[PDB]
Amino acid sequence: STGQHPARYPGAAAGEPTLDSWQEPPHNRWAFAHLGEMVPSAAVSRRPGHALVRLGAIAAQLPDLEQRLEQTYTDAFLVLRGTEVVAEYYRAGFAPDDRHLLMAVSKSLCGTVVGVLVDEGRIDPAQPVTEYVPELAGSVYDGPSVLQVLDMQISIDYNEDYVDPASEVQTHGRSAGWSTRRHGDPADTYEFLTTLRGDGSTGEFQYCSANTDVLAWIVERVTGLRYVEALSTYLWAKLDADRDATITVDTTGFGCAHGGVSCTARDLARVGRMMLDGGVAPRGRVVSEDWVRRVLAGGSHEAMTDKGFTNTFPDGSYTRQWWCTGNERANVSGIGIHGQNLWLDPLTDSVIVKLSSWPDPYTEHWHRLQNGILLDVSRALDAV
Amino acid sequence: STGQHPARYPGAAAGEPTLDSWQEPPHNRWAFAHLGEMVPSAAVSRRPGHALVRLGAIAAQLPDLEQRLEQTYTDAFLVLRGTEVVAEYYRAGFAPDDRHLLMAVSKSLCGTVVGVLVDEGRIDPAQPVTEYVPELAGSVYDGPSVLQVLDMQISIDYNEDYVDPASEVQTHGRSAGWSTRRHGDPADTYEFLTTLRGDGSTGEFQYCSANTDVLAWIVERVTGLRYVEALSTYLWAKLDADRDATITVDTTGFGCAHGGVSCTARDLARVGRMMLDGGVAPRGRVVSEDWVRRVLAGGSHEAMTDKGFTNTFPDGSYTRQWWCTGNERANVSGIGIHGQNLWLDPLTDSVIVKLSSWPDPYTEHWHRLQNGILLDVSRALDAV
Ligand SMILES: NCCCCCC(=O)NCCCCCC(=O)O
Ligand SMILES: NCCCCCC(=O)NCCCCCC(=O)O
Repeated sequence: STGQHPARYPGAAAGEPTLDSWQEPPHNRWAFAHLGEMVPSAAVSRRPGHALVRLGAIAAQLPDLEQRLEQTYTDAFLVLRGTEVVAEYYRAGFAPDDRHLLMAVSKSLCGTVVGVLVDEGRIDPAQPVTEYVPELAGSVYDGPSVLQVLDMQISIDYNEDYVDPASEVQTHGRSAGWSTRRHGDPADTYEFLTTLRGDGSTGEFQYCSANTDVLAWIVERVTGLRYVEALSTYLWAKLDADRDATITVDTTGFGCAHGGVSCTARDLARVGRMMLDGGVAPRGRVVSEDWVRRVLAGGSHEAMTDKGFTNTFPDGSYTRQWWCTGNERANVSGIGIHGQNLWLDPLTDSVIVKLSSWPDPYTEHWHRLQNGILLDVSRALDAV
Repeated sequence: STGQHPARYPGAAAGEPTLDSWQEPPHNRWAFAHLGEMVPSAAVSRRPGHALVRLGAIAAQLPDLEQRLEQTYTDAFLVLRGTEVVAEYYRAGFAPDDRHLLMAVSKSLCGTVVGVLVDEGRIDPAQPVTEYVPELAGSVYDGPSVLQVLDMQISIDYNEDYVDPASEVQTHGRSAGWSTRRHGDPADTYEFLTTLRGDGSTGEFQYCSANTDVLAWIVERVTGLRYVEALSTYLWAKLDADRDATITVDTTGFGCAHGGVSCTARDLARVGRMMLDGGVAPRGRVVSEDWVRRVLAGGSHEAMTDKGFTNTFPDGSYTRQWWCTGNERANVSGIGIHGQNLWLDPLTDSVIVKLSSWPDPYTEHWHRLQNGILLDVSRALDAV
């Protein structure tokens, strides 16, 4: 068993409703107001073919930028310098206020929610995961600290290969409802997480999407809120965002913390703005100055042995669900496959959002091009 | 085979993407911007316990109205007199701008889209369904006219029993993605519709949700648009609505025309306002004066043999996806199970929206109470 989880609605039985029960009482009072959480659904637009190009005062320094964005399958691109939007691009067919899947940029949002609860003293990063989720006893998460989950420093038998059909990340996806279930698959994400094993070693970076969903599980046990609600209460609702975000949910209503958030480019930039404002958002403080400082400082360099990342960023690292380049600008970024970045450039007090759809989840080729653009744009923002 | 259908995106292969392919190119450029159409998803609120009660100047005439609304499991209630909102109620936990499933009030929206295309001469109601959807040859829809589909005057072996697990409406639901698929089930709604049979007789009213999805299929073949887009272009985008509507979609992206639309109470009222404005919406004409006149006039009384409806409304009838009471006020209503009404009161130039979640889909008990409220409210709007 995976223990207590936040009910889908007040008074709901465990795991209710399902796809087969949402029409029945008492579930239907909730379900009729939230049907998209149960059944795939399309928007019917209240509004009645060409790219929107407003690259502003970086266009002069980067004359070929639009072509570079097209070449990296850019859907939305936005540069926020201070509080001002100084450059924007949206491909034909993608509206400025359309939402876009964040993939693992989602992780950086989850880490932020954890940070809030650390500030409140409700989570102690030094404590074992099992202090908050006892039911992970006997799994690879039995022993490691919450900080080691935050920093992805746990050795896990989990192949995070995004193309291999046999990998654990595929099984993770089926458990999350991202793909069709196979016979024998875990019922939900919680169950899937309890199946994970490892050799027991910690301290070396291993990127694993399971870690983030463990963090969200911790958030749920500490707050009693569905992760979907926690993400709103502790982060999204404080941003004064233009639109709601969305997040995929599995059959229990558990939001896919590791990869399933969608939002507008402009609203994602508000998260970066909060980070560069020492953790304060328009409607109140989100996380502490100390938490932000620790994110910007980076993780242990020794732990970071991922040659892909370090080939580009020799002094790079990872902490608290953020990638830290350790470059001369000390850039830090949320990163998702197929070209998603929430990129922070503290030197110029700027945030760059790039949301894309590369044909491949991740290759050195796309990595090189994507980071080349983000660095060139950052530098174009420097005083001259 | 069910023939040509509108592609999910420009250039998409038939039936693509599926739950198992949306992450792959070329699908992912579209899917990353529309993931809720593939995977169940929750809203993450941008906004940070008690009912909202603003019953205005009908409260005096109906002092017990709030209790009557509670007793009929009312989630949202709104009265529009002319252009003015004169009464509103929303239950605790349901916000004024929350969306609510319409169930078969959805049908009246679909009929409106058909009406637009009849006005344009792109659909001739006198023509057989097969003039527009040849692939329905050999089915119960081989022979009947489009008008007979609009008026639900086709005898079909289809048990529209909302509680019986064995009924065709359940199989319809599985084909639409509302419930878990069983082995042997049709792949999608189009395929399901082609399996339907009947004795060949027409002319007598038989309420059947399959009819509305046939109408949406016709709309798609005539316009080349996904029904989701047709519903927006021909209706929703002309209303100047506060919010997008949503509609559930099956595995091909086909919107559930018969039951799957959700929207706010205030926005649904804009549809009624359009009907009482002779078919004109704020952003342009939706349907012709003649179409609206024919809806308000009612269908053939002889055809209406449903004792449930006629027990309450002896002179009642059905036409063009609207229920017509034939009462002394000539009230006409869209109706959905569990207590959804888009109720028109032309006498007072008023629209009443009631969106509910009765524990039962439909019983004489709820029917009596619901119609009692709508009639009392209508009468309270009369000059005195
Ligand atoms: N199919 C599920 C996908 C879950 C999201 C995974 C994701 O976005 N991962 C980001 C990996 C970035 C790697 C950065 C680097 O190695 O340089
Ligand atoms: N489980 C799928 C439900 C599809 C919607 C059906 C629906 O809303 N039907 C309305 C029936 C109204 C009957 C009115 C009357 O008989 O008085």
